[PDB]
Amino acid sequence: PPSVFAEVPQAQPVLVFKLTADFREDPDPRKVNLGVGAYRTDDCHPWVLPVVKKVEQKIANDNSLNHEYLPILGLAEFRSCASRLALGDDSPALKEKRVGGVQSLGGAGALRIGADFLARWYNGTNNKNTPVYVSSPTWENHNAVFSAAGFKDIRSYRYWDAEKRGLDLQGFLNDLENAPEFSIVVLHACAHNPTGIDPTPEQWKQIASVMKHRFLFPFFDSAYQGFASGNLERDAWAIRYFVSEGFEFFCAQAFSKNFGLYNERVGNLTVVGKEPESILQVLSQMEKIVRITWSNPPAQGARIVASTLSNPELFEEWTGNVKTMADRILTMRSELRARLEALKTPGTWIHITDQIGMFSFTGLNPKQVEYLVNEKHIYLLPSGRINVSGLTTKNLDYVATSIHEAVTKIQ
Repeated sequence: PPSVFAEVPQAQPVLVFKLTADFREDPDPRKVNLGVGAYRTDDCHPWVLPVVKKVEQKIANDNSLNHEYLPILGLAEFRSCASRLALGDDSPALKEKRVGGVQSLGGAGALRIGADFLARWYNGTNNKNTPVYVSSPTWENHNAVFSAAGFKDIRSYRYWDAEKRGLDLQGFLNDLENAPEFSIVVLHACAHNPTGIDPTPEQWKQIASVMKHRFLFPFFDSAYQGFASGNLERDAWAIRYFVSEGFEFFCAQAFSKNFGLYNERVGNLTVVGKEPESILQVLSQMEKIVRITWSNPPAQGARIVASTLSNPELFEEWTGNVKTMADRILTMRSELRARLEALKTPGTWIHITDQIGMFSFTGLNPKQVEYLVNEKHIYLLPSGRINVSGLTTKNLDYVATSIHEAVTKIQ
């Protein structure tokens, strides 16, 4: 008889994977991959943070450690350190013991645990109808996680304006003013994915004001703290502002980019509440959620991050390491913009340097992108998104020339 697997179709490849596979295959020597999902150096190589290598040696040599189960909520030192990183050591919320943390399987895991919690205990009990607002566009995992958690009404807020190449603040605010009271708003804390443009601190004040007045629930996604600007405070400004304004909120934290721990899946869900007592109840339910789903947590990534952030000296060394990545990206943005302007490229290019983080919406249209991929062998997404760390001292001129040709030959 036939295999019970005989009619299983070949799954369609996924564009982020296929783009890199196409790059790999390409025999053209000019090829550039601007579609890598991780930081690369000026020589196109992965980068292990020096402080991570040092900490891994310490862990391996620590004979006190065992491999027994962590608490269900995770390694206590990791959770406490991760929360301290977002909020700041002198946060009123930390002083007043109205913070919790839950270790998660990366930032996506933290978003899932939070979503599952909201679907059970927020805005009523077992209320899957609370609207969830995500940016337009956004990281696909925002929509997917909340869908998977059972939320039935996932909505967009206006965010990217392709004409202006920048933030539609008025549309964003308008969409928040029309949000039903108690709707959940998923906010990118800094380094907006996929566009790279963030609200400025004054714009964050306006967003906060509308959220406050309509009792909207902030759910921050903080995937790039420190990695975006090289300055941890700055990168957490909106988060810390929301605390100071009296918000209760969740904040999903990821440590893949800012520790380079892509293959360790280290995340934390920070919870900020009005009062200490109900935080303990919240964590009692998040224990059940973790157990009932996932069940973890794996230790090694968490141990790396805890051992680093808990140690003032390693923490400083790490901030240096992270800043070196951030600074290389910032430099590449500046260099690309300067080269495009020197070529008299049509359009404005301030967006290249107004944006922050590893990803940039270059503002190219899909046909312009198609010219880059197919004629110039520069691999990026049809939205115009590039990984800015794919830019090197060696390829900048080729990329800038190629963009110039795209904008002047196409459309």
